[PDB]
Amino acid sequence: ITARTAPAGGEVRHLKMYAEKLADGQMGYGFEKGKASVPGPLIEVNEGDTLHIEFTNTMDVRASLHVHGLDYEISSDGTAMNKSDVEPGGTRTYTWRTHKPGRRDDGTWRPGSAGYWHYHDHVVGTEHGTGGIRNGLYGPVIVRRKGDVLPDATHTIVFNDMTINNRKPHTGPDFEATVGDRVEIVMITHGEFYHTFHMHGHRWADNRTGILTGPDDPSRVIDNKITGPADSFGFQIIAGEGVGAGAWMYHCHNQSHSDMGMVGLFLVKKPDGTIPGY
Amino acid sequence: ITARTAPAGGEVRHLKMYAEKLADGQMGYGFEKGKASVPGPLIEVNEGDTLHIEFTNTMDVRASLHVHGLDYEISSDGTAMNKSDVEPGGTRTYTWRTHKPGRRDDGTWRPGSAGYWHYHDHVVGTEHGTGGIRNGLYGPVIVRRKGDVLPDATHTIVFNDMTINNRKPHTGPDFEATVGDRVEIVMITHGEFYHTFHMHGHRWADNRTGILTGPDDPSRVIDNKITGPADSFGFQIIAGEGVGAGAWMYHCHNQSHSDMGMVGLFLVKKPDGTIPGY
Amino acid sequence: ITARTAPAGGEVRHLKMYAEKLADGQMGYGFEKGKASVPGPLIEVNEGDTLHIEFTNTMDVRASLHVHGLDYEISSDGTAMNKSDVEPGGTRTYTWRTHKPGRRDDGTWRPGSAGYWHYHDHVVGTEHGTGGIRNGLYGPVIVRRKGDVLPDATHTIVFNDMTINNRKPHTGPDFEATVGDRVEIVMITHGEFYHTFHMHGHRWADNRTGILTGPDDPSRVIDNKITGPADSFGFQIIAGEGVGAGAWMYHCHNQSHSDMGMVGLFLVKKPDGTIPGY
Ligand SMILES: [Cu+2]
Ligand SMILES: [Cu+2]
Ligand SMILES: [Cu+2]
Ligand SMILES: [Cu+2]
Ligand SMILES: [Cu+2]
Ligand SMILES: [Cu+2]
Ligand SMILES: [Cu+2]
Ligand SMILES: [Cu+2]
Ligand SMILES: [Cu+2]
Ligand SMILES: [Cu+2]
Ligand SMILES: [Cu+2]
Ligand SMILES: [Cu+2]
Ligand SMILES: [O-]
Ligand SMILES: [O-]
Ligand SMILES: [O-]
Repeated sequence: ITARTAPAGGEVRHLKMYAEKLADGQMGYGFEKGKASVPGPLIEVNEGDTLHIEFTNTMDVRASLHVHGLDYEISSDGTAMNKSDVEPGGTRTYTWRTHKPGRRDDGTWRPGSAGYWHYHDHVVGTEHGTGGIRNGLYGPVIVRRKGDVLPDATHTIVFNDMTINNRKPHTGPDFEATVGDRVEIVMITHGEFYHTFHMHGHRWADNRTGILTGPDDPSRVIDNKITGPADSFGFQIIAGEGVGAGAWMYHCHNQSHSDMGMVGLFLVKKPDGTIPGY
Repeated sequence: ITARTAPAGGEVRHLKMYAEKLADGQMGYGFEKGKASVPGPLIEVNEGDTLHIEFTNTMDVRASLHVHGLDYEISSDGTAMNKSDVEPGGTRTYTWRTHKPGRRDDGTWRPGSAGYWHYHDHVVGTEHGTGGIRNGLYGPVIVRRKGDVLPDATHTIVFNDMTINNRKPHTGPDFEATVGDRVEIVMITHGEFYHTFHMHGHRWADNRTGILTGPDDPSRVIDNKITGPADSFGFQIIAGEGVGAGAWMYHCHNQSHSDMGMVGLFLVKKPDGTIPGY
Repeated sequence: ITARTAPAGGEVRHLKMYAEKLADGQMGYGFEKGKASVPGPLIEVNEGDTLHIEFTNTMDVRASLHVHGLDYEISSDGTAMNKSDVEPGGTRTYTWRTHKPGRRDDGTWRPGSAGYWHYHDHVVGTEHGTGGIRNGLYGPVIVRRKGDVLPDATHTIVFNDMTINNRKPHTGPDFEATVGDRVEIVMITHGEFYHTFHMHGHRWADNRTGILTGPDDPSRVIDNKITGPADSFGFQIIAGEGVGAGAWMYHCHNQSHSDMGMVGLFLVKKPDGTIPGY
């Protein structure tokens, strides 16, 4: 493999993160005060890293940080129950650990942390973060296993209730690549609805990484993936591979939902920068 | 493997296809004028084939042909956007290509086109084909990989909203096999609801082919599969294997939906043609 | 592998089961009169066993026993249609067989019975057991393959409409383990809704067993699984592995559904019996 690939992990990474009410009513995470996004920033680590997140709640309401998939002690699951949210103005230090796979003493095989995970609020609105997740307190987390191929870029599509990334219907987001780019999608669903994520012209493998190890990988290859609240998958595609450049739609294939605007564009450009048609 | 298996692909195939309003209000595809069906005809090819479809719209409205999974350029994705539908009376030539798997130059592994796919309209009713798909403009596409086991017969069950194959509730379809037949099911969902497809007395592997490579295939074996709009999967079973002949129901296991009528019969006969019970 | 593992099967097992109206209006299955439970008792067998269930309906209404996944002749599919339910006061003898995987004469590979399955009523309320299932006529079935790891304990969570195990919202069930226990979960959905089962602090493999065979298993590793009516999966976890003890929430991650009360606790204790927090 002469493509770039992930290194063995085991570093202790530190991070500042803020919850911030946005002028428009929404709430978002950010790494800097006043640079909050919906989705929140992508956090990426290698199997075996440890992440110390110094989380500061700049909001007038309790708020928390709860993560999927990664190892965390109960002090860091970010629930009101476990005395683990953060009161307004407060600052708490969450710790996410990750681990590689390997045999346990009993001879069984321990799964690693690798995957396409995500984080979100667990206290705003309700004791399950329905308000926070609605207002935009979610973001993607990627844990790489030593060897995973690394992309040219990662984009995060989040189906949150009837929106993509908390955007007005029929407003994307759109994305751009050039034919041949290795594009990584992190696809997260939040809210109370079920969806099917469809991408024109492209397909991935329905497994951990969206990529086939080689000729023996039995994983189904799909281009429509059903998805429900707190589901998260990811994949990599070669932009326009086998199909050329174009304005390739992605959308929820639920007919009412795409009709109601859950649609974006994967704009794959010719090397001259043009998109055929469009 | 003394069963029949798919040959290596690489042919160029031509096809005439028609969209047509049916006397009863629906719309269907067909290979011949006046011989249209809902679901539309099955297109089946081998990885590496190329398919040229001379599509002719015999309807008074714009209509298109959009396919999943297969390689196609943006001129053949059948969206209004990409100037790719077909106006009434018009005739466009869509091209779908397919490719085998193999190593890329970066050493990664490119997935092949093989799968259980489908094609449907993308412009009738809405810019997402909500009307076409509701009326019947959908059909199955099978792409086989060299060596795939070939069935004795394929059948197509489509859960389109609260119907099976656009049939009035509580009216099938029913299918027939003799015990021991290798039956292939192609299972497509369309519309705005989510379903679970259940078959009595039979089970398959939740992977690309519904069939386990052999002793090492980790794929889960299931008899109930959740399924959302534009989801498509397929499998093969041995009719009555281990259970003998009978009127074996298949249905959406959603309790309200099977109540409202999404039920059919897999009628597996003894050699004498009789169904125990029934 | 120095953990306990399932033996090769092939025994002929016998069983008495009862359907029982419960004082509070529900219906339950049991192994003894007056000892019925919702969910019903867990039947567990090895690939190759045969199970003869002497089912006795003690209710004023027709009721049946229909099983997923296992081999059964149409005489024992428990549908009104195939004259296979049981009249009030009646006693039928259902038979479920299971088989191991192996090569067929055509050289294809026949799947084994192994899996996380379930049984439920098929005639109470409607011709599809909608009333039976609503009232609690469902229970889990585990078919083990020779070699499967055996757990320290199994627990069954059933999402039946807006309830867990037919319990009043916000009332568990809760379970307890001690850090390090090998806990098996059998997860079944019933009714008319779709769900996502999430579990704090833990993760399993989305395959047949929830466990990775070793370093080549491509199976996604998840902590949130979408689940529809009559869907059934299972897994094992090491209680608090990598995360220590705590009141570990599990719930439907559907924001409205967990809000409405589909929540339980996985109470993982230290040897003290103490739960940090709680
Ligand atoms: Cu939670
Ligand atoms: Cu949707
Ligand atoms: Cu498409
Ligand atoms: Cu969550
Ligand atoms: Cu589309
Ligand atoms: Cu349904
Ligand atoms: Cu069944
Ligand atoms: Cu489509
Ligand atoms: Cu049934
Ligand atoms: Cu739910
Ligand atoms: Cu969680
Ligand atoms: Cu069932
Ligand atoms: O589509
Ligand atoms: O069933
Ligand atoms: O959560």
